Amino acid sequence: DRVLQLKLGNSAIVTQEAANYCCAYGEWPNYLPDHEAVAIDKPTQPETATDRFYTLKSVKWETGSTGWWWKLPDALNNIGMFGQNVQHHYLYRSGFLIHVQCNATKFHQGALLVVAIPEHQRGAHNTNTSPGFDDIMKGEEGGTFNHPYVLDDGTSLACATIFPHQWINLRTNNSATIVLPWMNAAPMDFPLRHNQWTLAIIPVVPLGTRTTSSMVPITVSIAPMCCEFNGLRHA
Amino acid sequence: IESIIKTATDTVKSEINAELGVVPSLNAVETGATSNTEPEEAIQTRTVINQHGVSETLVENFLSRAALVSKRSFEYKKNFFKWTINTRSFVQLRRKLELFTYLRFDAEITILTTVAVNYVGLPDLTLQAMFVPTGALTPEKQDSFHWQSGSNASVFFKISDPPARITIPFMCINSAYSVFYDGFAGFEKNGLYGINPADTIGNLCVRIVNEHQPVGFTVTVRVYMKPKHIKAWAPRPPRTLPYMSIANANYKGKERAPNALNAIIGNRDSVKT
Amino acid sequence: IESIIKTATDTVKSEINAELGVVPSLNAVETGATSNTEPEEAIQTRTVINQHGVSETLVENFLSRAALVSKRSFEYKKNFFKWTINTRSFVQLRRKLELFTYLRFDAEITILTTVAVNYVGLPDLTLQAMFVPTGALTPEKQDSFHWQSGSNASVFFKISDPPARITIPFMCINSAYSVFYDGFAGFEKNGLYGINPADTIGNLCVRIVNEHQPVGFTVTVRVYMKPKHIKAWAPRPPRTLPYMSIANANYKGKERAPNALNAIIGNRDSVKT
Amino acid sequence: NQINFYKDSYAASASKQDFSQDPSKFTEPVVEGL
Amino acid sequence: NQINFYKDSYAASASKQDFSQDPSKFTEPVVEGL
Amino acid sequence: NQINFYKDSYAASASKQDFSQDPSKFTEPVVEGL
Amino acid sequence: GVPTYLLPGSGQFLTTDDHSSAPALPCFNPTPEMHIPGQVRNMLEVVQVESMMEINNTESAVGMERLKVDISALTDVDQLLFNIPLDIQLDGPLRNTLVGNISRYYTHWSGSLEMTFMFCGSFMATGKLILCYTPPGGSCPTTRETAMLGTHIVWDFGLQSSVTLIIPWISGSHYRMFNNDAKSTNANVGYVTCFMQTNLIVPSESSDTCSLIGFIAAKDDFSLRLMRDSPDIGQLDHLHAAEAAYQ
Amino acid sequence: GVPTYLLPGSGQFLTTDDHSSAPALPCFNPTPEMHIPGQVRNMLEVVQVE
Amino acid sequence: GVPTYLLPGSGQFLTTDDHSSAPALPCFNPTPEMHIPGQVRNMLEVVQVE
Repeated sequence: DRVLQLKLGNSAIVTQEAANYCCAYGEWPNYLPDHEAVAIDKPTQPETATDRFYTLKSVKWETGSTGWWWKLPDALNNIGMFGQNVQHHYLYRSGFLIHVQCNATKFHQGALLVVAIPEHQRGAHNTNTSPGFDDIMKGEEGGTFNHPYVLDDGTSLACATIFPHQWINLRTNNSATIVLPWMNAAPMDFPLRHNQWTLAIIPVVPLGTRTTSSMVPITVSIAPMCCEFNGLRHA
Repeated sequence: IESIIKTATDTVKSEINAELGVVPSLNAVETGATSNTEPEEAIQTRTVINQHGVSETLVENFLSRAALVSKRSFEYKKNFFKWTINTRSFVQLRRKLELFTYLRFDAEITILTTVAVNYVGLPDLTLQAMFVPTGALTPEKQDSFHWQSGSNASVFFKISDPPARITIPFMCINSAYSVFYDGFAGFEKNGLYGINPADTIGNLCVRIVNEHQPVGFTVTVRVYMKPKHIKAWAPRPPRTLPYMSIANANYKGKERAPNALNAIIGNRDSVKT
Repeated sequence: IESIIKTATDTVKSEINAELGVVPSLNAVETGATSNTEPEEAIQTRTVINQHGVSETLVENFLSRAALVSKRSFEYKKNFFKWTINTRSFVQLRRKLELFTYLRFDAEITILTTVAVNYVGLPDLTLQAMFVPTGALTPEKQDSFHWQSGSNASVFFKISDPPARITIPFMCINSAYSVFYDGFAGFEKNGLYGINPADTIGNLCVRIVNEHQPVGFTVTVRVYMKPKHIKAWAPRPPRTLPYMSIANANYKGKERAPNALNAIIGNRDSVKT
Repeated sequence: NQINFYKDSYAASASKQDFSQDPSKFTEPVVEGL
Repeated sequence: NQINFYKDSYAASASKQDFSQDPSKFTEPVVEGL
Repeated sequence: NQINFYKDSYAASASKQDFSQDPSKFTEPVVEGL
Repeated sequence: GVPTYLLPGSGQFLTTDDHSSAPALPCFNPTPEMHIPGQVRNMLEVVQVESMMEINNTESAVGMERLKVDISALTDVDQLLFNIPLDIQLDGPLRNTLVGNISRYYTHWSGSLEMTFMFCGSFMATGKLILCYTPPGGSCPTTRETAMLGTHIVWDFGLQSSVTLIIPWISGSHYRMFNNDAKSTNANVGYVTCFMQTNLIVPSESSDTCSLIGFIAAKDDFSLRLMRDSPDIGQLDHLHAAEAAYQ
Repeated sequence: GVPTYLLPGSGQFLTTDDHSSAPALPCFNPTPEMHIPGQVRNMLEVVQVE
Repeated sequence: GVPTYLLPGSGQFLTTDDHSSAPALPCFNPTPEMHIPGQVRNMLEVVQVE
């Protein structure tokens, strides 16, 4: 039950110690049915070179660290053949797969809450001005939580288990794997302005040891599955 | 799986257990799952038939109440009332809608009005509420020509009568209302964060029909809304810190321990109190 | 045993009796029982068919009337009305509930209001009654933010209209209301005698919506209650001495022979009068 | 002819059709019959 | 006994007859059963 | 459920049940088919 | 002519009414429904999900360090670690959970609860605990000699790192109230408290201070009644851009 | 439109009325009934006791 | 006597109402219909013309 192997396209990920992978709200990603389609062009379904694991840049976890986040349609807009279909087409529809990797020795401790939030409308602290195109829309790198205790929008962290999530407890496992379906009010969506999901990992129990002082990075892989595009343009 | 639940569940009699290899009370919350320890397997129980109904905690019972959405008083001696429609104006209706992400309902709007002439009594008056959609031209004067429109939906009512009630269907162009929106509104590089153009309804203009007489007035208008036929998706955690504005979700926090920024729950003396 | 009685019983013809060994008229009340001497066995009777119906002395006919529970007048120039709910305020409804120990009914509440401006006439006014349960926050001002609540049950009515009527179900956490309670309320050593926390309903707050104008008012509110669907257990003797307070059952007694402490029935000259 | 269009059952009228009666619990409470 | 004489279907009353329920999407979201 | 107790037939409500449609009198008015 | 007299209670605006209303937009056609994942039809599907709680709500604990409790090695035989006041209505650790925020809109509650503890120490660390619950008759227990007599569980730190303590529904009545008095007979629930069974033992290389995270949810017989207004939101502060809709 | 004229005696509050009333608490569920001993259903069971 | 309470929203003049109305001219007989060419029954027959 601990050992697991995923394969999508020409990619594969192998792990030995990992708790089960969860499906968000009991669902599995699929294509668009005929009785729900709206646009009348034939969609472009490439089915390879857009269904792979794309790894992001690793971040270093320290004692004073306080959390990280990402925006899932936006983090992949300049990576590979996913980032080229997005710029030429006008609509898309897809579902993702997240895989978070962080390991240590037998003598370390710590815990991470790996949660996935739909429509995470952020908020700025102690002002009236809304945030702009800056401080959101950071491609392939993620902002750091200023006040992670209230998820930087006022809602409490203590009820953030209502979203699909797993835990990375360094005593037990070193991996977390979440499958996300298409979730939006509309059947397709413009990818350069709206972001559906928001991956966010938050260190609840900070790490600590008395062996040595060594780097411990955290790595995130994302795999868009069952993606399809429509409405061809120039750039 | 899916099943019809009318009342709460019941408990069956328990015996003593000394089984090896089986542990009900241990689990692992690192999987993201929730515990499934029945009380039959933790203590010794009796058999209890349970008649407690669960029909009051439904979503259509939790939401469908008449809540205030607008209140504004205008003097009659800009001579009328105009309100771009939002549900973020009053903080007690708002926090109950912030629990969900998507919603699909049919409202039911009641306009309640009272007057206070500033002979302290009053004769009969007549009102007019007109629902201007987006795009259409809104009036800017009491006797503008935009009030003669036969196409906009209007309603006339009096002060002496019971208040006006209509109903309004599901108006969005998508299949649900987006309470939250993590995107922009325009195709340009600099737009407005947090709003979608798929949820903009329009204006609601209210005037008083009678010509100004010898005496000035003071008219106070209240608008209530009750949802109907509610479907709801994706529950969310509730808002804890107080609100700060309407166009966004900023947060400030109170100064002292209840609902402060570094403390939601007020302090205690020690952990072993 | 159990039987359905629609009308009163009848009498059958009696003959002369000189039977030995049989005595109908003797009994023993030391057993705690009641006499069972039929009139057929004490005198000589005829046969009488009886049509007298007994349908008016039912418990649901004896109780279900509209009785006053509250009356309080507030001036408008603490600007509103607040009443922690009890049924011990007026002594004529109270004494009819003191006959039983347990009760289970559904009330039906009518709020009747009248006003007297202190131009002696008056324009139209609008009221608001809100039912605050226990635990919830009660307002302390006419225009407090606790009146915008969509969750508390409210009702708006006018002076010119027929009065407001609602109905309220059986609200207790037990299976009956305890009219009497021979216990305390808290787990501490010193609590309050004679009250249970299983019977506390909450507040009922009434304000007037219109803004204060040139002229002051005087509003008088009456609240009636009619029980419905009554079940009653354990009859008790009626109260004889007058009441003294609400939180308990003290007694003082009048000074002179009717309903005095040492005499309930007024005096007579001699026993052989 | 009673009438209600409300969805709740406690909103109805009263009823006066309950003529069952057991008087021999207050008058004859003893065990051994006389 | 519901009642409406309006031609539109969204003008009706509410309904409280929807007792279907699937709680094991929030509490047991995993794939491999325990 | 429509309702009228008036003796005249023009006193009734409107009706929205007329979905018949012949669009090819304005768009294809010609004689010889293409 | 149908003779109709009008009974009292006519023309009133009851906010919980249920009647048909006149359509403002005739012959409107709504957009067709689409399968959006994750539909909730009953608010008891949300209170069965676990959610953490602020055991360490003492002062000079800034931020998200209020969610965990620190345990360490010690020199005496038996020692207390913490205790939780089971008061949803008052300002306690349970106010900010999912079973806390949802059930303050209602005023009667009836069911069972469960508490789930996750140990976040290192792999080389061992130890045992005891987690007991006492019914509300007396005061809080001080030592382990008067606290073993309640409903307890004894937990060993093993491969899998969670335990579950069921708080059973012991009550005379059918429901309980969210009363403002803590020591009322229909509102006082009990006391949950934790002691050390054996010691917390670590090697020289692991960190001495380990942590615990406390979860809470409801079971499948939980029930709620008589909806009211929430005591949480109580400020009356006027907010920016309110008059912008009112030109 | 149903033609209804209203007869005298309308809008009066007779204290012995018997009509249905609007519910203030929708979808409420009362506590179930329990057998409490000694139920009286008629006030002629009390006047037959010495 | 039929007991009728009147609910809110009574006596209002909604411009999009649909109810029967009282005839002003009783026993009137309209002129019979004649086939006039070019009848439109739906406003989507007009927006399909170039």
